[PDB]
Amino acid sequence: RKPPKGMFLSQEDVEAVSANATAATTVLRQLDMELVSVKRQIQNIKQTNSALKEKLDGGIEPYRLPEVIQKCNARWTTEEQLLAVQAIRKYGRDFQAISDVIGNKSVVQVKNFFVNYRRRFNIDEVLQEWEAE
Amino acid sequence: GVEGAAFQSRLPHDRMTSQEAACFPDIISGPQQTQKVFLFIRNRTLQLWLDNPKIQLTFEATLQQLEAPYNSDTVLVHRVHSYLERHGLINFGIYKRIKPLPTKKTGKVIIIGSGVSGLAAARQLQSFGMDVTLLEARDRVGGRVATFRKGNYVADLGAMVVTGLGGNPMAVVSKQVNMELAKIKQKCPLYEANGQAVPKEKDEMVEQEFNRLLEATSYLSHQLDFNVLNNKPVSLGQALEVVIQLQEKHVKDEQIEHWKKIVKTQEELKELLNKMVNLKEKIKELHQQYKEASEVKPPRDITAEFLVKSKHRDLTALCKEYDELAETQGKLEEKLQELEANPPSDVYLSSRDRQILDWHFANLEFANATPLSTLSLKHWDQDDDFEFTGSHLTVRNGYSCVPVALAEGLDIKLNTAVRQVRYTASGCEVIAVNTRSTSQTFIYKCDAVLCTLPLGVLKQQPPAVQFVPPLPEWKTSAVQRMGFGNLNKVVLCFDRVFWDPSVNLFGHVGSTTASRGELFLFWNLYKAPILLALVAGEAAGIMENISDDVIVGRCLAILKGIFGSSAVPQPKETVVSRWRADPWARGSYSYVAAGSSGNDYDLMAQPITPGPSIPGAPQPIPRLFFAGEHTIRNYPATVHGALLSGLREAGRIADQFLGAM
Ligand SMILES: Cc1cc2c(cc1C)N1C=C[C@@H](c3ccccc3)[C@]13C(=O)NC(=O)N=C3N2C[C@H](O)[C@H](O)[C@H](O)COP(=O)(O)OP(=O)(O)OC[C@H]1O[C@@H](n2cnc3c(N)ncnc32)[C@H](O)[C@@H]1O
Ligand SMILES: O=C(OCC1CCNCC1)N1CCC(F)(CN[C@@H]2C[C@H]2c2ccccc2)CC1
Ligand SMILES: [Cl-]
Ligand SMILES: [Cl-]
Repeated sequence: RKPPKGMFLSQEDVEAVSANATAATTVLRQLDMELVSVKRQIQNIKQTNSALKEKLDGGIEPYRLPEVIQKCNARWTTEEQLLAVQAIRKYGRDFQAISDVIGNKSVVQVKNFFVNYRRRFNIDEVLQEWEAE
Repeated sequence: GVEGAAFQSRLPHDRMTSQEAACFPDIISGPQQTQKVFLFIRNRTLQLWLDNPKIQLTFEATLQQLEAPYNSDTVLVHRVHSYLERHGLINFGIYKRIKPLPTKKTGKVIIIGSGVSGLAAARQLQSFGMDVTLLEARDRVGGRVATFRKGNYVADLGAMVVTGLGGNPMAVVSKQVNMELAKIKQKCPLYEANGQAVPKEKDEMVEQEFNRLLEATSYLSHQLDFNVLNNKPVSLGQALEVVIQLQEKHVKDEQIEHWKKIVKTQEELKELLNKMVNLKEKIKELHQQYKEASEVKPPRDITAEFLVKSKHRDLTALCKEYDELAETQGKLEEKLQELEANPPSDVYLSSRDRQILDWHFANLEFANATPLSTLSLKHWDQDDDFEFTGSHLTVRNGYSCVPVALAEGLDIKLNTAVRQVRYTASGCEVIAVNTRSTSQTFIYKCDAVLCTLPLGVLKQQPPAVQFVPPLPEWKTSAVQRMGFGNLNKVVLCFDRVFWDPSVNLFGHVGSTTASRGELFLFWNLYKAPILLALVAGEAAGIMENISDDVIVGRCLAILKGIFGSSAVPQPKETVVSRWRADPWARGSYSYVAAGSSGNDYDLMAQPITPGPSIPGAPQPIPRLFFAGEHTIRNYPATVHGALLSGLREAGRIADQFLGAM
């Protein structure tokens, strides 16, 4: 038939437990030892880990900045135009950032601008700057 | 119907046997129609015998109750009835005869031993009208069917069990004798060293494992072919150890790969606590830098306005990242307490279980009368396809009742130890002696010897019995190869019943493996207050040296712990078996030793044919025949087996010395 359920007996395993007089209690202690090793390796990486949890005690709560909820306008103020260029200068094409930076332009408007002005703000020349980084 | 008598005579109702093909070759070689006629006639004649086996079934009586077109061919009905009669399928055991015994006898047979094998053959031969004389060394019949008797005390030191009546010859014998059969109540509570019962919980979940460990060996044997190990044949015991070890090995192997699957996790948590610390770092910086840059009170030029807004974004970015990494820190830290909460099995078997498993093994060593270290892994259970159906029973009034019944009216010389068996072209002489004055010598001349000497005796070195000429290598090699085991009994008689009287049997669990057999199991199944303690396993061997008293000691001790020191009297009288030391047994019964097979049981039954007296003379008749539990492949080491082995040789001897039927 097939080995009663749960009972385990590989071809290979039987060779191993017979092929000398006490290959029996070699293979058994081998594991008894190679076990307590892995248990001691856990103790390290559990204590190594409870230090790094000490070092995070605080979360980031003192360091978080209120959420400014802003009215995604279509007025390009000269103030906003400059913010934009400087963001392009430092973000490349991450239009998501460049929106978050200005704080009143949807990624649409940022991509709009990105071509409408484009030659007026030498945006090619500016983006080739974000290359040298 | 009739079909049931075929099953009860151990025959297939729908097919002709090899035995039948040999005797009815015309029928079996020819038309399918006549086969079915034959088979009905056989099945019916059996049914007839069986439905009342206390009176001889004549050829006449058979033809009477037969139908047409079956009572058509009366030569065929005759041939069939005579075949069944010869081969001991009808008119066997203790029937009232109709036609009294042949006036004048034909042929002389000496039967060695009045065991059940012996007595069964004797009755057959005598009823076929031969001069039969049994030579028994003991002062009694029965051999390994012994009973103890004294007042109403009654306890088998020998066989005690009938293996259930579905195809059991003893079915018929029991109808022919005052044989009080009582089914065995299968409840058997265990009781560890101290005395405490075994919680039902456990008892089940070990026996479960025991059964599983066996199936395991059968797998290891058949599927993986694990049957030789560096030239020696593989023991069942060896296989059992190998399986158990591989079960300890897995238990560990699993633990290993669980704790291993923790570090994979606990060391992913580390690779993250790092990113999360080198971000509390990067975020510290960024906040300062934003604070410092928001210092610059407005109005400010657009570079300093950008630097503020730039940093603000940059820092809410890294505050996102750290929230998605303490997302992760949450899940991983649960996944860890999951693995911490359900760890695979600690051990394979508690040393308290390994002890209860040892009793389930002791029970197997009792059944087989040998250390499991000796049983053939491949063949230990070759008889298994032939077990009768029905619950096992016990003889309430002593099994002895059966041998004695059979012995009535036979020429039995008791206290006659056979010393030499000589067989030649021309006949045989058996030289025996009186057991009491050894020097008083007897000589029996006969056409045939039937040897029911026990395998133990056949094995004695140096020989108890000398064969002249000597048994051929093929026979002697079989005798060395087969196992003859051992198994003693302690008969404890008491003034009154201090045990559960609805309980047939209850185990004791030995401290260590090495003593698993030692009074491991107690039987109350006699009418008077009597307990039977088995010694099985390596123990049976050693207990024979230790003295009657010590044994009855270890024995009472064990009972006190289980029934309280108050209620355990000194025993009225005690007996201890010592079967290995009994020289008319040299042990208890046969086993399939590693490096044996069933085929050896067959060699043991093969009769010996002497060489010719004058060179260049015709091939003689065989002279030396063998029966007993060691000779019957399909029903070894039992009474029914012996019983059958006897019936068999009688037919083979009749066929030779009286011409076939
Ligand atoms: C010893 C013993 C046997 C158990 C037995 C317990 C014990 C303690 N039982 C234990 C469990 C049981 C069992 C159940 C199912 C399967 C296996 C086992 C049981 C039992 O409970 N149920 C069962 O059916 N068989 C049992 N058996 C097996 C049967 O008893 C035997 O196979 C059966 O009785 C054999 O009868 P037989 O083959 O004729 O051998 P035996 O020794 O009786 O007769 C030979 C004669 O030779 C005589 N003899 C010797 N040497 C000489 C000489 N040198 N010159 C002259 N004469 C000589 C000898 O004294 C004896 O009278
Ligand atoms: O009911 C019984 O009580 C024992 C009980 C078993 C259940 N639990 C509580 C104890 N018995 C005992 C003898 C038996 F186990 C069968 N014996 C072996 C198959 C024979 C065999 C094989 C190979 C070579 C020789 C002989 C059946 C009847
Ligand atoms: Cl033949
Ligand atoms: Cl041996």
